[PDB]
Formats: sequence, C-alpha cells, structure tokens
Amino acid sequence: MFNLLKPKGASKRRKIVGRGPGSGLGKTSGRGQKGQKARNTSPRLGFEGGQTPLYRRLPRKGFSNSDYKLEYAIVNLGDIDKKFKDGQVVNYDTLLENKLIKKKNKKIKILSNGKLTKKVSFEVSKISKSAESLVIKIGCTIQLV
Amino acid sequence: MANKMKTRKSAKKRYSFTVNGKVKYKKQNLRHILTKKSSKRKRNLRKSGNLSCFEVKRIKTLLPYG
Amino acid sequence: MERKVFSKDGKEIGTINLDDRVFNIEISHGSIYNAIKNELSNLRVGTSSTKTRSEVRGSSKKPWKQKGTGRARVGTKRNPVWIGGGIALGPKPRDYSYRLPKKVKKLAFKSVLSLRAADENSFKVIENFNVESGKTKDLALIIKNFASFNGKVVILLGNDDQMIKRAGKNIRDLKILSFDKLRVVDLFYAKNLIALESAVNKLNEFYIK
Amino acid sequence: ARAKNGTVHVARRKRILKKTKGFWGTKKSNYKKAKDTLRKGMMYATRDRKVRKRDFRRLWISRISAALSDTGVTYSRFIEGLLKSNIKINRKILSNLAIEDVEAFKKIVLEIRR
RNA sequence: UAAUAGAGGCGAUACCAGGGGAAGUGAACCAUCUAAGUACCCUGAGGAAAAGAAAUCAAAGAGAUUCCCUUAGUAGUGGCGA
RNA sequence: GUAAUUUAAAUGUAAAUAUCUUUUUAAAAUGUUCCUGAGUAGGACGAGGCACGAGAAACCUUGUUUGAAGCUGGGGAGACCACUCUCCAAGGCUAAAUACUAGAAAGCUACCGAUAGAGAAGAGUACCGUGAGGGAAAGGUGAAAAGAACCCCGGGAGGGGAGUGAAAUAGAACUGAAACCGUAGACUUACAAGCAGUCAAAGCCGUAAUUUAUUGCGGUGAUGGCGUGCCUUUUGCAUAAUGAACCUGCGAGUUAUCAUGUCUAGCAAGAUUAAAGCAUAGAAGUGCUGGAGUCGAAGCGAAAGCGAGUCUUAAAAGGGCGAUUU
RNA sequence: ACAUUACCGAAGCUUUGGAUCUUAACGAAAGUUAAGAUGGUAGGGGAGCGUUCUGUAAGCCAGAGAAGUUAAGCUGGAAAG
Repeated sequence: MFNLLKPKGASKRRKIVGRGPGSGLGKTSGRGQKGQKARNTSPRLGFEGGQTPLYRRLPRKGFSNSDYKLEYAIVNLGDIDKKFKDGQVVNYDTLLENKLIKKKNKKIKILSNGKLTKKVSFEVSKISKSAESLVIKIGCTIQLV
Repeated sequence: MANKMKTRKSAKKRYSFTVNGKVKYKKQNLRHILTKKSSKRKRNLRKSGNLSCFEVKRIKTLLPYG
Repeated sequence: MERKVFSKDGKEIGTINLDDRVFNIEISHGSIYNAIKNELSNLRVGTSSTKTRSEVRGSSKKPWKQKGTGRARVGTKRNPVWIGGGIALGPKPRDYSYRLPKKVKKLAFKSVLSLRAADENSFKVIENFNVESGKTKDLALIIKNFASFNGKVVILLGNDDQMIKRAGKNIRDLKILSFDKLRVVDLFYAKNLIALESAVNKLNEFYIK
Repeated sequence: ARAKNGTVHVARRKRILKKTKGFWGTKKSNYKKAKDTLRKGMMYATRDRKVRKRDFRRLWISRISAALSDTGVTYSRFIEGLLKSNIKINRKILSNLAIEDVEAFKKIVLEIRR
C-alpha cells in the first residue's frame, strides 16, 4: 500500500454514450433525431448542400514557386547581442555550434530586431540594409559569402 | 503515417492564411466580361480581400496543415 | 544528506553522503505517476484478438428472402446479432507501448529515490560485498539480517555482479537492480530498499548529469 | 478482458420483485410487468403523498360541519367568528375535539357566536 | 525407333514473377476520373522470389540491387470536380 | 518436471582442415590499324507503364511502318536548340538485408472458459440439395465405482429399506435460479363494472411491547378518494399508428493514424528524436547511443525579391496584411 | 340582475424540518450566516455507483465453510451498499 495519488484532472474519463437515460447520452446518443447525420454520415466535400462551394466560387492566384525558393535561416541582431561577444567571426560554424541555426541550412540572413553593441566580424550570405548600416555604425565588418 | 489527413487541394489553391487567423482570398467577378463594369468596381475587385469570420473554422478544417 | 552505513552483519561500519540533487529533490508525484503508468503499459503484449463478421467461418448467402417469410430481415448468418456470429467493435491486436520524454523519466527517478531515502529505516546502505560462492544461503542470510518489513526487498548494485544476481534470482520477494537499469515500479513499491555504496556513488554521477 | 459476469441483472430484478410482492396475477413475478407496475406505482405514491393533505383537510372540514349541524351556526360563519375572536386553533384539532370531548367544542361554539 | 537426362501432379484458402482483368462505390446523377492493377482467372518456379554491378541518379558529388525512418501529403497531375 | 549441466550406434543438416578440382605458369610500359553487341538507337501513327488523364509532355516499354552512326562515336541532363557536365546500351549470372507460416519444437499473454473459444473440447460429422455447395446442437457423479449385496411393492421401469461413501433432496450425475406446473396452511371473495396501483381504512391471523387489549413491526384485506400500460415515431396519441408469448443468456460510437481544442506532466527561444545500434537479461524489457527530420524563432508580395516592414503605386499618400507589448 | 358580510378551493403564497448550487459577508482556512435559485425534451458542461483483468497482492479473508442464487432486516440523496 503506497497510493500512487494521481494528480487531479490528469485523465478525463470518456464520453461513453448510448448506455442509459440517466447518463444524458441515452438512446439517440448525441446524434439527434433522424436524417443523414443520424446514421454515420455527412457529405464531406466542404459541402454546402449543392450550392457552389466557396473554394469553387473564388478564383486562383498563381503558382507556389516551390522547387526554386532560396530558403535560409533568419538571425537577428538582438540574438547576436544576447549570445556572442567581441572579436569572433559570426558565421555558419559558430552560429551552428551556439545553436542559433540548425545545420540543415547554410545560407543565413541577418535581420535587425533588437540592438547590437559588440564589435564582431560577419561571414554571411545576405544582409538587410538597415542591419548593415547599424552594424557598420557600431564598427563591425561584413563579408558577403 | 498510415492515415495522414489529406489536404483539399482545390481549397489550397484559393485560400491563404494570415499570421493570426484571418484568411486571404482573391475576389470574384474580374475574370470575364469587363467592359460594362464600372471602373471603380473593377478597381475594388482587383484588390484582395479577407473572408468573413464565419468561414474560418470550416476553412481550417479544409486545410489541415497549411 | 548524510547517511549511516551498516556492515553486512547488520552493524554500523561507516558513513556516506547522498547527493541532494538526486536523493533530496522535491517530490514530483505527477512524474512518478506518469512513469509508473508508462513502465506498466510497456509491459503489455497486447495480442488479444477476435473475429469480425468477415473472419468467422460461414457463407455470405442471405439465409432467406427479404420479404414474405415472416421473419426478421437478415443479411448473413454471421451477423454480430446472431449467436455464433462475428463480434462488433471487439478487441484487435494493438501496440500499447510508448516512450515518455527522457527528462520526465529522469525526474521520476529522482523523485522516487528521494521519496524512498526520506525514511531512515526502510532505506539502508551496506558496504560493498560479494557472494563469491554464488550460493543462495549467504545472500538470504544478508537480507534476513537487514530487511524488517516482511515484504518486497530491492537490492541496488553499482555494477553487474553476476554472482550476486544469479544468487538472488531465487529469493522470495527480492529484486536485484543495477544502478543504470532502474525500474520505477520496483523502487516505488519496495518496502525495503538496500543499496551498496558503489551503487550510491554511481547513482550520484549517473543522475547529477 | 471479456467482462461478462452477470451478477447485475438478477440483482436489479430481485430488488424489484422484493418491492412488488403483493401484486395481482403475473405482475408479481414477471420482470417486465413488475417493473411497469412498480414504476407507475411510485409515481402514484408521490402524487398521493401530496394529495393526502387535501384529502385530510377535506375530511376535517366535513367533520366540523357535521358537528355544527345541531346549532344554528353555519361553519362559514363559525370560521368567521373564530378568526374574528382571534382563536387560532386548527381544523384537525377542532375535528378531533368534536369527537373526543364534545362539550369543549360546544363551549367554543357558544363563545364564537358572540 | 534406340540411348540416358529433366519434367507431368499434389501441397501453403501463404509469399513472388509473367499474362488476362472487372464490377458494387465515391464524385450525393453520370460518361472523364476514382475504386484498381483490387478481387478473381491462367501460366511459372523458388525457399524466398523478382530485381541486381549505371549508355544511372541528378546540378549534389556521389557510385550494384532491395527493404525502413524522413523528405511529405511535398513537387505535379486531375469534367483543375472528387 | 524446472535451473545450470549433459546421451549419438545410426540418420539428417552445417562450417573448418587437408585431400580433390581448376586457374595464373608474366607485368610495368607509346603510337598506327581491327573490333567493341543492327532491323538495334531514332523518327511517323496507335496504346500502356512512370505521381504525371496530350498538356509545352521529357523518358522507358511497346503494336503497325520507316530507319542510323561505328570514339573524328552515341545516349541522357522533363518540348526543343547550343554549350557544358556525366555515362558507354542493344550478352548472361549473383548471396545477404526483404515477403510469407499452411505447419514443427521450445515459450508468453490486463487473450477465451462451453450461446465463449477454430465451424468442430465429439466434426465439416448428423442433416439439406441432382450436383456445385451449405451446415448444426450435445463438456462436468464421486477423492476413489468403492455402479446400490440382500429384502419389499411392481411384468418391468421405478420407488421404499438395508449397505458403500464426508454426503445417494451426490444413483449417469457438481452449484440448480427465473419463466412454468403443484401440494398444504392463513386470510378474502359468489349485488358486482378495479390499466389492477397508490393514498385512507374496519375485521381476521401471526408477532413484540405496555399487566393485557390498547399501540407497533406484518401478512390478508370489506369500503372510500385519485389514476387512459409501455416503447418508438409525430404540430399533436389510452388511442383503433408502430413493436414485444413469457423468462434467461447473447446482442451496438471501438481501434489504428492525421488535423485541431482543452486538461495533466516536463523543458524552454528552444522543444523533441524516428528508423536503427550497443550493453545486460532471456526478462515481445528499459538504461544509453543515434539530431537525420519536424514544429517555433519574421512576415509581406503571383513571383523575382525585399525585410519590422512588405505589397498595391511616381508616392510611408492613404490603406491591405504584419509588429514594438513574444 | 343589482347590494352587504363570508367561506371553500392548486405542487401558487406563508410557516416548519432537511439538502445542493450561485453571489455577498464573516472566518487563517475548513466552514458558519444573509440573499435567491434549482419543470424540462433536443443538446452542452460537471460530479459518482457497479462489473472484469492488471500492479499494489509471495498481502489479507476462506474447509472452523470461498464464490453463487436465497429468506429476513438495515444504511445511503440516486446509481446501490
């Protein structure tokens, strides 16, 4: 005897249905009276009862351009300030080991949320104009790779 | 993986999701006979719109992943 | 925390330190509960089965005409309603195993160890020994010198001492566990818990990390 | 994991049959008829528990009216004088009084007629 | 005609390869499509079979074939309807 | 019997060692010639397979036709052209990883316990149909037959005695209910129109108290008042709408995955491993190893692209979608 | 028909005893008071009884009598025990 003492609310019971009048889920079991829905079914296809559905009244807009996206990771100046220090090269290797990106992507971009105060060296693939202005102003260096 | 819910492609090609819930879409009636339609009507039909909040739940069911 | 160490004859020999970060964590009864559930669910085979309408032997011929006979309509003889027929919504083989997050499992281990060590009498520590003969008399003598609560006894080891393990595989209410292969259910329900100081040290660096 | 043990239905039926002991014909032994008759009986029991108050008050009124038939006081006037002279005795009490001890009730009536 | 050698059929109401190939449905009809190479039929052997050592993948620098986890419900296709 | 060990004359299946069999009895080394897979590559028309339905429709197989080059070559790089990068067909084999268990042996189960479980604890038998084919129901004495010697009634069966046995309301069967059929005792009923019940209530009977015939536990109940069985379906049913002979068993929102919401547990700008491997054990575990991938961390625009801004536009000029307050 | 004084008459109202919930107050809290609020199908939310197996359980209770029907009595607001 040690009485595991489960935390409360850790397991709802169930919605056992069709098991008597007193349970509130009696003969009809939550389905209503009759019709299509009383017997397992509902016409799925976003159906509006034969009215032309919304996704068929509206028109389309174009391709998705996948298979040709240049997808790659965003890193912000506030993040660099919070995580790094002076003199090292913010690049693929250091951001990867410091866990700012994952080594699936290798084309990082640097954005300008938060503020950066530390002189650093950068070896990145793209940079926003606002961010490089702020970074040159603080006195860092920028090589585009 | 045996039973991944399939998206509704014909709906994907027409609906888009904004960051906090709303659904973006392209307005109708600007595809076809256009000479008779007034210029301000056509200009309003060009700009994209947002759907009423009443369809968002059904659309979220139609696009289980997007 | 500090703890007295008894010799293998029941008498005190020395003292040992139980690290607080393992044996004095605040108890997480929620993690203990989740871990116990998981350890006992992973132990199910879950191979029970049953036959539907389609797997009971028999033909799918309509037993009699739809209209005119005077009997209740029926489609096949192995109708779930009919006696001997299939079984609607019965049990089918299924996988009951699942894996808890490792952090939760670790926290449960720390919690159960702290909960057991909180009590001075039921938890005890014995200086390293071994049963070089492999017999069972010697081991049983050691337990029956220590254990008092007439019930489950769990011995903790700091290695894989095959002699002790195969000497204790036959004791009545005994469970031998190495430090790195713990089981929360055995720890939680053990009424006597006897650890070696080798096991104590290996547990300290095992769960401090 | 089969969960069959049918020590439940016999229990329900035994309790029902225990409560339906003296009923006529097949209503005392058969499960279906006993349950139907019992369930309508319990509803009758509730209704009648509320009706017993009306029935007994009606009886008391009739008894009072009978005990007053002698004198010349119609008991509407008797209730009248009773309230007007501020005697807050009860219909049950007066009805029982007219039987146990008639002269006390008669004295009350003489006193009302004022 | 002679000589040896290998086969006939059964078994597995399983698996594999080759050939033939629906219909009930969904699309609240249906004719495209779907179901589906599904059921089933037939021809072959094996203990696995088939396939298997690039006139290939594919824009990455890899390196036979097959089976998993992911990529991914993605890329495309579809009376762009399902 | 089980743990840990261990029987092989003979037979079958496995490797290893020689025997045996076969092969090289040689390679690093420059340019001229020969060959390097022919109705084949490809093209036209008609089809199929590729996720890809003629669509811009590659490529492969392929029916009807046509038809090449020979490394100074040819094929492919999703119409095609050029360049470039790869590869060298039209000859034939290949174990392992992988699919499957009718079965054999050794084991396990929050699998079943006789309407369950294979149809079948006795079997595709009995039975039905010309045949193809379809297809049941029936488990239990006692610890041991130690099966009731003998006697009485009876033609027997069977029962009553005597014996065996802890028990014979254990005698061809354990526990033996309900539906159904009875016996005996108590009470009520043959002037009365009762969904059979409930609320009141005299008398009779059983029983406990209070010194004892008046109050309770009770069973029956003359008489009074009230009361249109139930289920399902309908605007609406006692309805002469539907359904049930009764009773006892059996007999319906489950499982596997995805989406999303909430609760619980844990971590946190991060969270988390999947397949799979190792170790111990034989204990379909659980402790590690394994980060490939996914969801957040920036969105906007058809896209290019730009980014706390972006798009619509010469315009932040106004708005649309964002955010600085996660 | 027109006047005077009445009475009877519903689960309405009032009073008595008891229970739950909402709000407010008091109280460390538990709870104690005040106010009102609880007919109800579809349907939504919440709280429990009971059955079988598993861990607890190599525990506890049984031949001095388990399980099961079976007579009577008793408890709980209902499932029931």
